Amino acid sequence: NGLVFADRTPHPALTEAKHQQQFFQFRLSGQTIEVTSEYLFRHSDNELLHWMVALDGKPLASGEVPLDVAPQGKQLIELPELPQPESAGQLWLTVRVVQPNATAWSEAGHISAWQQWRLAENLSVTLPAASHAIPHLTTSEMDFCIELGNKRWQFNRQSGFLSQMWIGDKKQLLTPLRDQFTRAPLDNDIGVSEATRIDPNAWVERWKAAGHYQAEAALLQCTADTLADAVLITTAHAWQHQGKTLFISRKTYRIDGSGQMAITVDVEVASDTPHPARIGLNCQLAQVAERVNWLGLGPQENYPDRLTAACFDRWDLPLSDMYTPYVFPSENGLRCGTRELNYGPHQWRGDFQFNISRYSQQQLMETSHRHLLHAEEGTWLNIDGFHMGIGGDDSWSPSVSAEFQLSAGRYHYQLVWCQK
Amino acid sequence: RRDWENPGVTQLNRLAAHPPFASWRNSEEARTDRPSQQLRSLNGEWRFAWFPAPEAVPESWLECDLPEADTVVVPSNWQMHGYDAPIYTNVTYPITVNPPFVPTENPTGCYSLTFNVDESWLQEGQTRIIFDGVNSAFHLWCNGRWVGYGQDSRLPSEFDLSAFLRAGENRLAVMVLRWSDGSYLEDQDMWRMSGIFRDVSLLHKPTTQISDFHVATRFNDDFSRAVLEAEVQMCGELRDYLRVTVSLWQGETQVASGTAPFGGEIIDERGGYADRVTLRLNVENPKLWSAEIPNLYRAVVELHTADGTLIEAEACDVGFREVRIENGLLLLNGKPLLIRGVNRHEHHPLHGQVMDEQTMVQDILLMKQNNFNAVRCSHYPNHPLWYTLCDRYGLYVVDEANIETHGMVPMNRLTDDPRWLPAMSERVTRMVQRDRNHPSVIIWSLGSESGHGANHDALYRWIKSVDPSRPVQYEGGGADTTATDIICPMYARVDEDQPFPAVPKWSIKKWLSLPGETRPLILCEYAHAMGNSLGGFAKYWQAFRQYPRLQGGFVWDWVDQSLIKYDENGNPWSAYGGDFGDTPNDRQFCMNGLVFADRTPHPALTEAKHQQQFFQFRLSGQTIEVTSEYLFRHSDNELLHWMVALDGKPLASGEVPLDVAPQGKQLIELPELPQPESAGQLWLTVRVVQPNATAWSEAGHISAWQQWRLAENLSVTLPAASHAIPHLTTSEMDFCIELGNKRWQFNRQSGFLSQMWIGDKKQLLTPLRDQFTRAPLDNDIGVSEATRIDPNAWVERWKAAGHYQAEAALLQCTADTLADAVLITTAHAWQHQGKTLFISRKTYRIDGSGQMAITVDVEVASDTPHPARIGLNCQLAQVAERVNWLGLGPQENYPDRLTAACFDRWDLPLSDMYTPYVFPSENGLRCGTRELNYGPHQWRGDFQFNISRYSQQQLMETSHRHLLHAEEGTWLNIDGFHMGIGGDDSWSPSVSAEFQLSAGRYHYQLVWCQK
Ligand SMILES: [Mg+2]
Ligand SMILES: [Mg+2]
Ligand code: NA
Ligand code: NA
Ligand code: NA
Ligand code: NA
Repeated sequence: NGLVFADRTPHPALTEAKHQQQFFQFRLSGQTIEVTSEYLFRHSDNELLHWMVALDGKPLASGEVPLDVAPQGKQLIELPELPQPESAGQLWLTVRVVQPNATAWSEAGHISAWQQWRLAENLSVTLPAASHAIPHLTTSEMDFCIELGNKRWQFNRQSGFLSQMWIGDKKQLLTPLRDQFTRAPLDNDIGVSEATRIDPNAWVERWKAAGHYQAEAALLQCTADTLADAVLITTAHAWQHQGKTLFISRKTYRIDGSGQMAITVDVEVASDTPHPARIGLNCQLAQVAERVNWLGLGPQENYPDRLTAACFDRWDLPLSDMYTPYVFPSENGLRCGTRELNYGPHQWRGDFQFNISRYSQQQLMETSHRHLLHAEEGTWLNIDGFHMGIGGDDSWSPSVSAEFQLSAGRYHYQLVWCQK
Repeated sequence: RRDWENPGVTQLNRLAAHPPFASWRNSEEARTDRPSQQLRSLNGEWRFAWFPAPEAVPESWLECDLPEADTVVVPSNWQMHGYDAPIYTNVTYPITVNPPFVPTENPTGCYSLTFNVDESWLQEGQTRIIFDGVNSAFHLWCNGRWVGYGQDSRLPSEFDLSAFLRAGENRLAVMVLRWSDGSYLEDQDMWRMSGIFRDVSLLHKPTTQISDFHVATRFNDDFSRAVLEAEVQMCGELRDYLRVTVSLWQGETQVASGTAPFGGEIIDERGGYADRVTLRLNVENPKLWSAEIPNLYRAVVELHTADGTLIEAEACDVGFREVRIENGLLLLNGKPLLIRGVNRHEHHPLHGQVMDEQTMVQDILLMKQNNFNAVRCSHYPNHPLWYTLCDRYGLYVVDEANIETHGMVPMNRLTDDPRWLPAMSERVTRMVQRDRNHPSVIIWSLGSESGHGANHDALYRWIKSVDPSRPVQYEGGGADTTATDIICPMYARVDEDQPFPAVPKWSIKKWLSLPGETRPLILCEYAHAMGNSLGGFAKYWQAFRQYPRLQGGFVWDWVDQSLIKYDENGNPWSAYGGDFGDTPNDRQFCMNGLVFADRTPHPALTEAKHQQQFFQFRLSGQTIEVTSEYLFRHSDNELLHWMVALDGKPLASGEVPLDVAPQGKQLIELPELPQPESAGQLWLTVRVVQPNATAWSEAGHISAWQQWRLAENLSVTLPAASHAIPHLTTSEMDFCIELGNKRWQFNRQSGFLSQMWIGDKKQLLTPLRDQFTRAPLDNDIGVSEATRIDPNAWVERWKAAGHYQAEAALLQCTADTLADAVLITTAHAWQHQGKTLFISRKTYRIDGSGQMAITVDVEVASDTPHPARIGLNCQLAQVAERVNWLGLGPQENYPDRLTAACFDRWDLPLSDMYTPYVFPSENGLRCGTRELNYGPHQWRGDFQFNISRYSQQQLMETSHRHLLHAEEGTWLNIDGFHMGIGGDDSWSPSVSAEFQLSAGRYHYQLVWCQK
């Protein structure tokens, strides 16, 4: 039940705790920073404020201002004229309180508090770069096949999913890109439930009995259409359990002459089914890259109800840091609020949540101890437009709050898949 | 002598205050409340003359009627006869702030009446005159001789006229002043009027008389036994044969009666009150009074000779009820109250501030019909008949002193001055003296918006001395000062703190628990109902029900203070601040009601009714749990009516007898429902219907309701294969699709659907375009004006960023020919001065069955103030008579105000889709709509919509509702996403974050087809 593993290695949770327990709170108005000290006795005589402003990951201006705040007091730091760039993107302010001297309990340059605001945002008006190449559609009895240069996308007309991709004569997928509405149950998902004594109130059980896990995707529609400069694949599936329709995915795949596959997903969720753990897609890739590089909330693991700690910026990590070694294996390593994910040759754009690792949800849910986990061929990727909360208030009854349940009934997201 | 400019002089020759008298000479008439020959009305035709100042009134008017004088009805406000303007001003005094001085030009009403007095009235006894309310100060003359002077606009002033009258024809002259030193204490947020606006009457009492009486009822721990304690004062000659009998009547039965001579208990070294007597009556198992059950007895107070001769009889209605705070809670008869209340001014659109029985009853019946149990007399004692009606119909009343000094700087400048204690005391003490016997009155209030002065403490204590049986409340100076038994904030929010210096408005939840604090919290004013408002109301009531010491509040307010004016054609319209040439003024801030001035309900009243229900429902399986939020009554006049409907189509209905004890529960098992194979969404609706009529409701009155989604079956079945194929045509400046008689035109320059055809008949008058703005609600505007901008207000944040003059630049408009469809693809950007505000991306996919699927995806800049809406508008050519929709209804419903709304199939004339708010704005929106029908057109999806004969442009360009002219065809606003309306207050942004359009990226889809 700890914030650290038995060896004193921090759980991702310890950073959320640290961030909420900060002794400095901040307010932003215009370009003034209001710093309130929540100390009762000391002055801020070992504290400094580092500020930096970034445009979608690129630093524009940094600066460090000295902190002289009395206990319970306020300080007003007037920031200099920040540079407004022509360039399209989202400006972010990031401030940090940094302890410049060592203490009995901390190293010099220790970070004690941080906070982010969106500053200005400039929306991209300028058009996509010109393409005169045009993808060619092939229509066989049981396959839709798009082709552009060396790039080959293959949609199975029987199942309805993108079954295979080729860059040259290289297989990109080890399983087909399918929809996912389940997750490997967390400890807050299982509760006190056991295979010998069922607790029907626990999330995992609600999902189980509704057939969320054993759901068979039964295709409804799989057509293809050629446009002036693109191929439009249009699919529709229905995951059913014993006569009951639980989810309905309606997608549109738009490959154009620049090389990029635009995906548009629209999901209907039945009001009288337990809210789904996630609404996104999964695939087993073929590549095994070394570095994950993403633009979004990070760097550590973060979920919708646990993400105040995480900062938006450009994060580059080894693949293995994108997996969280919980002794009891579950869904993990998710990073929220992502606008770009880079893995080997692949790149996904848009606005989503993701986790990436060598471990299938199916394995993580079947494996009771983290040491029994075997690294699989390729890289499992989970991209969710939406992911349920993780809870935590307790662990013996459902603790996910209403605002972090996926109750809406209708969800939409859009993903750009390209190569670089 | 300028008594009107002297706060040390608030009356001359005025008789003591006292509870209502009639001086019955027959005890049986007293018991039954029948009219008394000793109580004459002087209401009727009087002579009136207006002057610019009291210096301008001629000496002869005292003895003789003025020839220029007109005949006018009394009671009346001389402004309603148009002698001068009524002034609507909120905080800022209508006069220069210079106490105790008023303008030298002080509009002056000269009322006079010639009336007849019977000889007998002069032979014996005392004949006094009663002015129930004169505004704001007057001198009285009778037959030329000066009688007296009076102030306090809202309490009665009585004068002994015995030595002045003669048998036959007598003449009253009343010189009424508009402004006086009393004005400084009468600064309520309302119309500023004047005259003899309440009832006038004559009262004959014998020389030996009842001068006062107090009724107190105290109880035992479980209310099985009560003691009624009647205290009686006499005036006149004290002799040993004098007695007082007080008798207590349950309808026609006399349950108890006591008889005693004068001479009270010993109270000090000097003896007792020789002229007083106290009677105790034991009452076993007394029928208890509440708003739920207004059980009333009658106390008859008989002054008589020991050997039986009646001198006089007075009487009142008695309601056995105990009010007390214990352990932080307001208890009525040992049970925790939950105040479903409202603030009610005394307003009539025609008669001004003159109240009448019919209006009063309409109001009460309407309040009870909409689940109100309580009323605050904002902000003055009311017409005496108001309290009688509340006693009988059952409402909890907060009786409030006529003191408001909002305009002062600082707000307590007068109330902290000991020189204004004499003036302020009169106003508190004379209220309590008059109204302390009314069971409906449960709480005394020291006034309104007057800061916190030491005069408030002094007066707080005085009440607690004179009347321990009621709590005292007062909001001034922070809602939790030492002059209040109740935390009574105005417009404190549920969750969001508002940390103003000196006087913060904490979140009500947080306010209860502040260090050392234990008082209950009942908001004196909340959910400001100005125009299209009451968003976030369910929030309050979720809190009231969850937190024991959060014991409800009083909505502001009941009825719009709008007045009727006429035009050149002689047609009526609703008027507000400035519409009488009155200036300075505060415009439409006088209209904050749940109902219009003619007592027609705003849509907001239905959200009040729903949240204030006395029945809660939970569902689990096919089992309904009903919980009663009543404290006293069983649900005797209650049955439950349940119906199941699949997308509007009923499939099973039925009713079950409700027998739920107060605060108890009942379980109701549904019959096994027939599960449909058909695809769609099942909906359960329950209603509490009152089969029997009551004093306040008709047969079959619905008092409570609630909806649940049941099982949902999703549509798997694909659309049928249409054999046809739409023909696409490409010219330089047009894309034209064609199928059958149906035809669409897309303009290549603008990027919008520019025109549509069924046959050779046009369908559109302006093109279908995006809309990210609305005609600003009162909440969006706040206190912002053309000459004094409030940059904080939602309208001003929008204006400044350039939302209303956003110019739509085209970035793409292309056409594509599918297998069985034509696909137009459009993209726009809306910009202001280099900055891109929004970006629109659309596909229109017209298939073989004439159906056009519009898909919209908007990007919104994160640093641009959030939008009011994200949707599409167009001007339809069709003017249809009916609107049919599967959605939330039947009434106007918004994102933060739609809990009362029910999902079903709705059908209404087009005029019902417009809400005639006096100050035009966005209105009529329906949310949760899956399907919309209007003539030939049909739209499907999941959207919000408003459909009217008025453009958002006109509604934003027009100040009054009567100046709105219908445009050609029907304007249609279909919204994928719409912002909250708010209304926690109307002077600061009140829309709660979760109802703001802050997602940055939005997606919705419509299908437009013909049926
Ligand atoms: Mg005076
Ligand atoms: Mg005021
Ligand atoms: Na420092
Ligand atoms: Na409560
Ligand atoms: Na007002
Ligand atoms: Na307007």
